Amino acid sequence: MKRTWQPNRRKRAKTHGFRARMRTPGGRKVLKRRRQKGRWRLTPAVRK
Amino acid sequence: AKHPVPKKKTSKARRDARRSHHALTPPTLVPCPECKAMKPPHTVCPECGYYAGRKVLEV
Amino acid sequence: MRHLKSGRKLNRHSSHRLALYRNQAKSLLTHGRITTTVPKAKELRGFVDHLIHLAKRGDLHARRLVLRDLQDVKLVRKLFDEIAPRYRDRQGGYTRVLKLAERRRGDGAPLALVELVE
Amino acid sequence: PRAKTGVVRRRKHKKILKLAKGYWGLRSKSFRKARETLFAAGNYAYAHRKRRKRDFRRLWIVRINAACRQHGLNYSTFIHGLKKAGIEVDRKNLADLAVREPQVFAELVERAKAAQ
Amino acid sequence: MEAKAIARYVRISPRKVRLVVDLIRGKSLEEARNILRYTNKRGAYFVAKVLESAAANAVNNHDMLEDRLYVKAAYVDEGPALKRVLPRARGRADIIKKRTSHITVILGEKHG
RNA sequence: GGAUGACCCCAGGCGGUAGGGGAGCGUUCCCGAUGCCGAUGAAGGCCGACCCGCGAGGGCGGCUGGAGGUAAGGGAAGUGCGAAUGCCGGCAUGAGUAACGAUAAAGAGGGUGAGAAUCCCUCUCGCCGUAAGCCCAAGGGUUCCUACGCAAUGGUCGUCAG
RNA sequence: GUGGAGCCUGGGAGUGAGGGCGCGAGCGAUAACGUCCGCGUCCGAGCGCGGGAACAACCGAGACCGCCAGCUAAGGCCCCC
RNA sequence: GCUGGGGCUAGGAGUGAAAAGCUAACCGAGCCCGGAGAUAGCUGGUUCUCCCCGAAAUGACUUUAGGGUCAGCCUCAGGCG
RNA sequence: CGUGAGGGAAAGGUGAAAAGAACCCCGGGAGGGGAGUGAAAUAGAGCCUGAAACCGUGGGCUUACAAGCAGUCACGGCCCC
RNA sequence: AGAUGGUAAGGGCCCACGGUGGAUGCCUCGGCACCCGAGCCGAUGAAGGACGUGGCUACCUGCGAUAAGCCAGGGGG
Ligand SMILES: [Mg+2]
Ligand SMILES: [Mg+2]
Ligand SMILES: [Mg+2]
Ligand SMILES: [Mg+2]
Ligand SMILES: [Mg+2]
Ligand SMILES: [Mg+2]
Ligand SMILES: [Mg+2]
Ligand SMILES: [Mg+2]
Ligand SMILES: [Mg+2]
Ligand SMILES: [Mg+2]
Ligand SMILES: [Mg+2]
Ligand SMILES: [Mg+2]
Ligand SMILES: [Mg+2]
Ligand SMILES: [Mg+2]
Ligand SMILES: [Mg+2]
Ligand SMILES: [Mg+2]
Ligand SMILES: [Mg+2]
Ligand SMILES: [Mg+2]
Ligand SMILES: [Mg+2]
Ligand SMILES: [Mg+2]
Ligand SMILES: [Mg+2]
Ligand SMILES: [Mg+2]
Ligand SMILES: [Mg+2]
Ligand SMILES: [Mg+2]
Ligand SMILES: [Mg+2]
Ligand SMILES: [Mg+2]
Ligand SMILES: [Mg+2]
Ligand SMILES: [Mg+2]
Ligand SMILES: [Mg+2]
Ligand SMILES: [Mg+2]
Ligand SMILES: [Mg+2]
Ligand SMILES: [Mg+2]
Ligand SMILES: [Mg+2]
Ligand SMILES: [Mg+2]
Ligand SMILES: [Mg+2]
Ligand SMILES: [Mg+2]
Ligand SMILES: [Mg+2]
Ligand SMILES: [Mg+2]
Ligand SMILES: [Mg+2]
Ligand SMILES: [Mg+2]
Ligand SMILES: [Mg+2]
Ligand SMILES: [Mg+2]
Ligand SMILES: [Mg+2]
Ligand SMILES: [Mg+2]
Ligand SMILES: [Mg+2]
Ligand SMILES: [Mg+2]
Ligand SMILES: [Mg+2]
Ligand SMILES: [Mg+2]
Ligand SMILES: [Mg+2]
Ligand SMILES: [Mg+2]
Ligand SMILES: [Mg+2]
Ligand SMILES: [Mg+2]
Ligand SMILES: [Mg+2]
Ligand SMILES: [Mg+2]
Ligand SMILES: [Mg+2]
Ligand SMILES: [Mg+2]
Ligand SMILES: [Mg+2]
Ligand SMILES: [Mg+2]
Ligand SMILES: [Mg+2]
Ligand SMILES: [Mg+2]
Ligand SMILES: [Mg+2]
Ligand SMILES: [Mg+2]
Ligand SMILES: [Mg+2]
Ligand SMILES: [Mg+2]
Ligand SMILES: [Mg+2]
Ligand SMILES: [Mg+2]
Ligand SMILES: [Mg+2]
Ligand SMILES: [Mg+2]
Ligand SMILES: [Mg+2]
Ligand SMILES: [Mg+2]
Ligand SMILES: [Mg+2]
Ligand SMILES: [Mg+2]
Ligand SMILES: [Mg+2]
Ligand SMILES: [Mg+2]
Ligand SMILES: [Mg+2]
Ligand SMILES: [Mg+2]
Ligand SMILES: [Mg+2]
Ligand SMILES: [Mg+2]
Ligand SMILES: [Mg+2]
Ligand SMILES: [Mg+2]
Ligand SMILES: [Mg+2]
Ligand SMILES: [Mg+2]
Ligand SMILES: [Mg+2]
Ligand SMILES: [Mg+2]
Ligand SMILES: [Mg+2]
Ligand SMILES: [Mg+2]
Ligand SMILES: [Mg+2]
Ligand SMILES: [Mg+2]
Ligand SMILES: [Mg+2]
Ligand SMILES: [Mg+2]
Ligand SMILES: [Mg+2]
Ligand SMILES: [Mg+2]
Ligand SMILES: [Mg+2]
Ligand SMILES: [Mg+2]
Ligand SMILES: [Mg+2]
Ligand SMILES: [Mg+2]
Ligand SMILES: [Mg+2]
Ligand SMILES: [Mg+2]
Ligand SMILES: [Mg+2]
Ligand SMILES: [Mg+2]
Ligand SMILES: [Mg+2]
Ligand SMILES: [Mg+2]
Ligand SMILES: [Mg+2]
Ligand SMILES: [Mg+2]
Ligand SMILES: [Mg+2]
Ligand SMILES: [Mg+2]
Ligand SMILES: [Mg+2]
Ligand SMILES: [Mg+2]
Ligand SMILES: [Mg+2]
Ligand SMILES: [Mg+2]
Ligand SMILES: [Mg+2]
Ligand SMILES: [Mg+2]
Ligand SMILES: [Mg+2]
Ligand SMILES: [Mg+2]
Ligand SMILES: [Mg+2]
Ligand SMILES: [Mg+2]
Ligand SMILES: [Mg+2]
Ligand SMILES: [Mg+2]
Ligand SMILES: [Mg+2]
Ligand SMILES: [Mg+2]
Ligand SMILES: [Mg+2]
Ligand SMILES: [Mg+2]
Ligand SMILES: [Mg+2]
Ligand SMILES: [Mg+2]
Ligand SMILES: [Mg+2]
Ligand SMILES: [Mg+2]
Ligand SMILES: [Mg+2]
Ligand SMILES: [Mg+2]
Ligand SMILES: [Mg+2]
Ligand SMILES: [Mg+2]
Ligand SMILES: [Mg+2]
Ligand SMILES: [Mg+2]
Ligand SMILES: [Mg+2]
Ligand SMILES: [Mg+2]
Ligand SMILES: [Mg+2]
Ligand SMILES: [Mg+2]
Ligand SMILES: [Mg+2]
Ligand SMILES: [Mg+2]
Ligand SMILES: [Mg+2]
Ligand SMILES: [Mg+2]
Ligand SMILES: [Mg+2]
Ligand SMILES: [Mg+2]
Ligand SMILES: [Mg+2]
Ligand SMILES: [Mg+2]
Ligand SMILES: [Mg+2]
Ligand SMILES: [Mg+2]
Ligand SMILES: [Mg+2]
Ligand SMILES: [Mg+2]
Ligand SMILES: [Mg+2]
Ligand SMILES: [Mg+2]
Ligand SMILES: [Mg+2]
Ligand SMILES: [Mg+2]
Ligand SMILES: [Mg+2]
Ligand SMILES: [Mg+2]
Ligand SMILES: [Mg+2]
Ligand SMILES: [Mg+2]
Ligand SMILES: [Mg+2]
Ligand SMILES: [Mg+2]
Ligand SMILES: [Mg+2]
Ligand SMILES: [Mg+2]
Ligand SMILES: [Mg+2]
Ligand SMILES: [Mg+2]
Ligand SMILES: [Mg+2]
Ligand SMILES: [Mg+2]
Ligand SMILES: [Mg+2]
Ligand SMILES: [Mg+2]
Ligand SMILES: [Mg+2]
Ligand SMILES: [Mg+2]
Ligand SMILES: [Mg+2]
Ligand SMILES: [Mg+2]
Ligand SMILES: [Mg+2]
Ligand SMILES: [Mg+2]
Ligand SMILES: [Mg+2]
Ligand SMILES: [Mg+2]
Ligand SMILES: [Mg+2]
Ligand SMILES: [Mg+2]
Ligand SMILES: [Mg+2]
Ligand SMILES: [Mg+2]
Ligand SMILES: [Mg+2]
Ligand SMILES: [Mg+2]
Ligand SMILES: [Mg+2]
Ligand SMILES: [Mg+2]
Ligand SMILES: [Mg+2]
Ligand SMILES: [Mg+2]
Ligand SMILES: [Mg+2]
Ligand SMILES: [Mg+2]
Ligand SMILES: [Mg+2]
Ligand SMILES: [Mg+2]
Ligand SMILES: [Mg+2]
Ligand SMILES: [Mg+2]
Ligand SMILES: [Mg+2]
Ligand SMILES: [Mg+2]
Ligand SMILES: [Mg+2]
Ligand SMILES: [Mg+2]
Ligand SMILES: [Mg+2]
Ligand SMILES: [Mg+2]
Ligand SMILES: [Mg+2]
Ligand SMILES: [Mg+2]
Ligand SMILES: [Zn+2]
Repeated sequence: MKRTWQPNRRKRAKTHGFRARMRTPGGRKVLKRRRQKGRWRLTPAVRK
Repeated sequence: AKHPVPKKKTSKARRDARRSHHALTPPTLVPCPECKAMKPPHTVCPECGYYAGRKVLEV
Repeated sequence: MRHLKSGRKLNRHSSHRLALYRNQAKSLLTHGRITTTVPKAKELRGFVDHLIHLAKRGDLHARRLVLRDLQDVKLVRKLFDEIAPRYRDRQGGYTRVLKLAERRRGDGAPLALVELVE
Repeated sequence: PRAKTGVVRRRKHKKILKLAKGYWGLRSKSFRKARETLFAAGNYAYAHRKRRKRDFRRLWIVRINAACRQHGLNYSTFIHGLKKAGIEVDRKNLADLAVREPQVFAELVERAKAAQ
Repeated sequence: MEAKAIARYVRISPRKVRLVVDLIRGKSLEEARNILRYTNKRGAYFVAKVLESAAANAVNNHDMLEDRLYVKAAYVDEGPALKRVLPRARGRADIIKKRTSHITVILGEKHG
C-alpha cells in the first residue's frame, strides 16, 4: 500500500531548507545546534 | 498450530548420534574392458567412448 | 497408489508433457542423436518408435497422423524418404538409450543419449 | 586508580574447571556447570566417607556369618560368646581370619560356644 | 617423508566438504582420484585440487614417488564465516552464515 | 605452666538462614625506588601426580612468551561476578531441517570457457497483448554505451549482470 | 545453681506473610493440608544423619576434621536388606 | 464522485458525514531534546576466604495492614560479679 | 537510522630493520609446497601476546539386556609413569 | 549341556596437535582532571560552508582562477 515517504524536491527544500530555517528563531537554533555539533550537513541535501 | 520449539539444546552426543547414518557411500566403479579406466558400470565410458564392445561416443 | 499405471508424469501438466515429447521427437529425428536426462530418454523411445513405424507405412493417412506431432512437412519428408526405409525389415526398436557417466554440474542430473538405430 | 578484573577471574574459573576433569559434557567444560557438579561431589564425598565405614562393617558381618554357620551357629550367637569370652578382635580381623586362617577361626568359634 | 597441501578460505561449509574428505582418507592416491571423479558433490572439486597439489608437492619437492602415495591424513577446519542478511516477514532480519573451509591433505608413501 | 603471644600440658565449646563481630587472601595505584629482579628471558599464557597454607591463595618446576616487573614495612581505592527476560562481543542448538518470493513452461543443437540446466546464437514450445507493448511527468542519480574481469552483491550456478 | 547465666551503659542489626504437630478453647458442620487465640514443640535456619517404602516439621538424634575400630537409639533380624 | 500538482490548519492543539477516528507502520492526548540519575513504601540483582555468636515472623500505634516508629528477641565493647 | 528536529557506532599493535618472500612447483584464481629473509615466520601482512566457549584430526580406556541431577564411595579389568 | 571372549554404525572420558575466536599482559599517535597562561571575531564581509585547485589525484590537508600556493622582513643551515 501507499507508504509514508513520498519524495518531493520542492517540498523538501521548502520545509527543511536553509532559507526556511533562517526565517524562524527555532530554525536558527537548529542551525546553531548542528554547527556546534559539527554536522557536515546543516540541512537535508537535495538536488533542485 | 502454536509454534513448536526445541525444549532443550541438543547435546553434542545426541547431535552426532543422529549423524551416524550420514556417511557417504563411495561411487561404485568398474574397469572399462577397452582402456582399463575406472568408470561407473552400465554407462558409456567417458575416457575412450566404448560400451558393449563398440565405439559409441567421441571423447 | 499407482498400481499397474503406465506413463511418467515428469512434473509437467498434460499439455506441457505432450509438447515435451513432441519437441524431443523433432530434435531426435533431426539430429539422429540427442542427450537428455535418463527419464526423459527412456520415455522418448515409444513416442518416436510409433512415429517411425507410421512412416514405414508410407500412406497419406500415416503422413497426416505423424504430422500431428511433428508439425513440419520437411522433417516428415525426411522421415518417410530417408529415415523410414532403413527400418523396412526391422520389427520395432528403432531407438536406443545409453547412459552417460557424468552428471550435470548444476543439479546432479544423470544424463543419457537417445539415438536412432542403424 | 582503577582495578579492572584483569587476570583474576580467569584463574579462578581455571581452578574449578581443573577439579571437574572427567565429568560428562558441559560439567567438565563449562565453569557454571562444573561448579554445580562439584558442590554435589563434595557433599557426596563427605557423606560417603561416613558410609564407607558402614559399608565395610556390613560386609565383614556377612562374611563372618557365613563362616559361623559352617560350624553350626549364627552370627548373633557367635558375637555373644566372644563377648562372654572377652575376645575383643574386631570384625575387620574376624572376617580376615574366617577366610585366611580357618583353623584360627574354628578355634575362636569353639571359645564362643564354651563361653555360653 | 610426508607432503601436505592446504586450501584456506574455501567458500564451502565445513560440514559438507568433510563428507567428501572422509571418502578418501587412508586410500591410495589412485583410488582417491577415482573416487573424487565420480563423487556427486560440490566438495569433490575442491578436495581433488588439494589432493593433486599435495601429490605435486610430494614428487617435485620432497623426492617422493607418485606410484606410492596415499592419503595419510586429511581434515577440514572452519575458516571465518561470511555473515549475510536474510530478510524475513514482518520486518525481521536474520543472519545467514555463508561458511568457510580450510582443507588439508597430507600424503605419505606406501612402502613394499 | 613461661613470663605477658614463644611453645607445651589439661579441660570444655565449635548445625546454622536474616543479621552482629573477628582474622586474613588477592587485584590497580603511591612511598620503599637514582634501588633491586630481568634477554643466562619481565608481565601474560599452557601444564604439574611436587612444596607451603584450614581456606582465599603462595611457591617451585617444564613449555609458551619476548620487555618489562617489583620485596620486607606502610599508604590509597573505579578492588574479587554465575545469575539482574543484565550490557557488549564471540560461538553453539534447532539442521543439512523450513525455505530459495506468484503453477506463464519448457526441449534440443551449435558456440565460448579451467569450469555451463543458468552466458551468446539457432530451431521447436509456452505466456502477456487497455500489456506483462510504447511515449511523458514525479522520484532516482551514471544505473546508459564499450573493453577487461568474477572475491563479494545475485536467494542456486555464472564465462552473465542494474 | 559459674552458665555463650544474669544485671548496667553504650555501638550495629535483622524481624514485625510463619508453618506443622501435641494439649486447652472460640469460629466452622463433635468438616477442611480450614480459620483465630493460649501453653509447648519442632521446621523455619537442622530439605545434614538413622527410622517411618518414598515424604520440612511423626520416632531417634543436635553433623569441627580423619579412621576398612568399638557400643547403642528409634526401628529391625524369611529373601530384596 | 475519483485523481495529479500548488497551498493552509498541530499537541490540551489541529482535523473529524463522530470511530475518542486521524495528526509519518502502536494517539483517551504525536515525536525529538531537555528538567533527569523525576519518583518507584514494588520486582530483580548485589562479586574473595576462614573463625565465633546467632535471631524474628509478636505487642502498641500507624490513610496503617506485603511499609514503618518504639518495645521484644540477636550481636559487639566497657563496667558490675 | 529518521520527513525532520534528532539519534549515533564499530574499527589501534608484523619486525630492530621491509630485509613485505626473486625464482621453481600444483592451481583459472584463491590457496599452498619448496627456495629465500630474519634472533624468531603457528612475527607472512586474515601479522605481538593468542585465554574460553565452539569445530576438527590422531591416540588410550570404554560402550549395542540397560533406568538417569550424570556424581560419589568400594573393588576389579585395561593403558601409562 | 555349561561358561566366557573379540564386534563399534555411532557415542562417552582423557591426552596430543590444530582451526575458530580475540580475552589477558605489555604498549600509546588519544583522552581525563587540576593549575597557570591567554581571551573576542564581523559590512576592510565573520563564524561556518559550497564548488574548485596537483603533469598523473579517490580521500584528507593546504590553498583560492595569482588556487599544496604570490611578495617582503625575521628565523634556520
Ligand atoms: Mg488493495
Ligand atoms: Mg489507491
Ligand atoms: Mg526514507
Ligand atoms: Mg521506511
Ligand atoms: Mg500523492
Ligand atoms: Mg518538485
Ligand atoms: Mg510541494
Ligand atoms: Mg526553505
Ligand atoms: Mg537574531
Ligand atoms: Mg526549522
Ligand atoms: Mg550524518
Ligand atoms: Mg564537510
Ligand atoms: Mg535542518
Ligand atoms: Mg492456520
Ligand atoms: Mg535442540
Ligand atoms: Mg541439553
Ligand atoms: Mg548445552
Ligand atoms: Mg535433539
Ligand atoms: Mg564429537
Ligand atoms: Mg564394453
Ligand atoms: Mg494420487
Ligand atoms: Mg505396468
Ligand atoms: Mg507410472
Ligand atoms: Mg502421457
Ligand atoms: Mg524436467
Ligand atoms: Mg512437482
Ligand atoms: Mg491447456
Ligand atoms: Mg493434442
Ligand atoms: Mg553433430
Ligand atoms: Mg503440434
Ligand atoms: Mg546416467
Ligand atoms: Mg558424476
Ligand atoms: Mg548449481
Ligand atoms: Mg550414474
Ligand atoms: Mg570487575
Ligand atoms: Mg575440565
Ligand atoms: Mg569418567
Ligand atoms: Mg559440597
Ligand atoms: Mg567421614
Ligand atoms: Mg571404620
Ligand atoms: Mg557407625
Ligand atoms: Mg554386645
Ligand atoms: Mg565386640
Ligand atoms: Mg586364600
Ligand atoms: Mg558435500
Ligand atoms: Mg565429524
Ligand atoms: Mg557419491
Ligand atoms: Mg604430478
Ligand atoms: Mg519470507
Ligand atoms: Mg516492509
Ligand atoms: Mg544462529
Ligand atoms: Mg546463521
Ligand atoms: Mg565457517
Ligand atoms: Mg578441642
Ligand atoms: Mg565457641
Ligand atoms: Mg556440636
Ligand atoms: Mg558456626
Ligand atoms: Mg583478587
Ligand atoms: Mg611511608
Ligand atoms: Mg622511583
Ligand atoms: Mg642481572
Ligand atoms: Mg625460555
Ligand atoms: Mg601490571
Ligand atoms: Mg602481578
Ligand atoms: Mg592446592
Ligand atoms: Mg600454584
Ligand atoms: Mg613457574
Ligand atoms: Mg612465564
Ligand atoms: Mg624461546
Ligand atoms: Mg623501555
Ligand atoms: Mg572504597
Ligand atoms: Mg565497581
Ligand atoms: Mg550470586
Ligand atoms: Mg527467552
Ligand atoms: Mg525461558
Ligand atoms: Mg537488567
Ligand atoms: Mg553474563
Ligand atoms: Mg548475545
Ligand atoms: Mg534429509
Ligand atoms: Mg525436524
Ligand atoms: Mg520435512
Ligand atoms: Mg523442501
Ligand atoms: Mg523467486
Ligand atoms: Mg523467501
Ligand atoms: Mg518459483
Ligand atoms: Mg514451479
Ligand atoms: Mg553446449
Ligand atoms: Mg576456439
Ligand atoms: Mg574448448
Ligand atoms: Mg551456467
Ligand atoms: Mg559454470
Ligand atoms: Mg545449452
Ligand atoms: Mg529458469
Ligand atoms: Mg489471457
Ligand atoms: Mg487487443
Ligand atoms: Mg482484456
Ligand atoms: Mg528529472
Ligand atoms: Mg536508491
Ligand atoms: Mg567499439
Ligand atoms: Mg561473483
Ligand atoms: Mg562465483
Ligand atoms: Mg567464484
Ligand atoms: Mg578481482
Ligand atoms: Mg552466487
Ligand atoms: Mg534474493
Ligand atoms: Mg562482457
Ligand atoms: Mg545493461
Ligand atoms: Mg551459683
Ligand atoms: Mg547463648
Ligand atoms: Mg545470651
Ligand atoms: Mg544491653
Ligand atoms: Mg544492644
Ligand atoms: Mg555495623
Ligand atoms: Mg521486617
Ligand atoms: Mg506489618
Ligand atoms: Mg503479622
Ligand atoms: Mg496470621
Ligand atoms: Mg500465629
Ligand atoms: Mg512460634
Ligand atoms: Mg508434612
Ligand atoms: Mg495422648
Ligand atoms: Mg464436641
Ligand atoms: Mg485441624
Ligand atoms: Mg480445629
Ligand atoms: Mg506453634
Ligand atoms: Mg524465611
Ligand atoms: Mg529433618
Ligand atoms: Mg533448633
Ligand atoms: Mg524433599
Ligand atoms: Mg528423615
Ligand atoms: Mg527416610
Ligand atoms: Mg552391638
Ligand atoms: Mg531395641
Ligand atoms: Mg523378633
Ligand atoms: Mg540379611
Ligand atoms: Mg484537486
Ligand atoms: Mg488534490
Ligand atoms: Mg503538495
Ligand atoms: Mg499533548
Ligand atoms: Mg509539549
Ligand atoms: Mg481540540
Ligand atoms: Mg516519526
Ligand atoms: Mg498512524
Ligand atoms: Mg495524557
Ligand atoms: Mg504517529
Ligand atoms: Mg533542546
Ligand atoms: Mg530535578
Ligand atoms: Mg509519586
Ligand atoms: Mg551454636
Ligand atoms: Mg506483629
Ligand atoms: Mg497474631
Ligand atoms: Mg488518620
Ligand atoms: Mg492491603
Ligand atoms: Mg506498603
Ligand atoms: Mg528495633
Ligand atoms: Mg561483656
Ligand atoms: Mg561473666
Ligand atoms: Mg531514510
Ligand atoms: Mg536520509
Ligand atoms: Mg591484533
Ligand atoms: Mg616493532
Ligand atoms: Mg614499529
Ligand atoms: Mg597455472
Ligand atoms: Mg601451470
Ligand atoms: Mg575465468
Ligand atoms: Mg601464490
Ligand atoms: Mg607459500
Ligand atoms: Mg637463514
Ligand atoms: Mg638467520
Ligand atoms: Mg636468543
Ligand atoms: Mg611456511
Ligand atoms: Mg610457530
Ligand atoms: Mg608461538
Ligand atoms: Mg611472535
Ligand atoms: Mg613489541
Ligand atoms: Mg598468532
Ligand atoms: Mg590465531
Ligand atoms: Mg583454542
Ligand atoms: Mg577422538
Ligand atoms: Mg532380560
Ligand atoms: Mg551387555
Ligand atoms: Mg545405564
Ligand atoms: Mg537418579
Ligand atoms: Mg555408581
Ligand atoms: Mg565392599
Ligand atoms: Mg560377546
Ligand atoms: Mg568405539
Ligand atoms: Mg566410523
Ligand atoms: Mg589453538
Ligand atoms: Mg585474529
Ligand atoms: Mg603497567
Ligand atoms: Mg597525555
Ligand atoms: Mg586580558
Ligand atoms: Mg571560509
Ligand atoms: Mg581538497
Ligand atoms: Mg618568501
Ligand atoms: Mg621568506
Ligand atoms: Mg630568508
Ligand atoms: Zn574406456
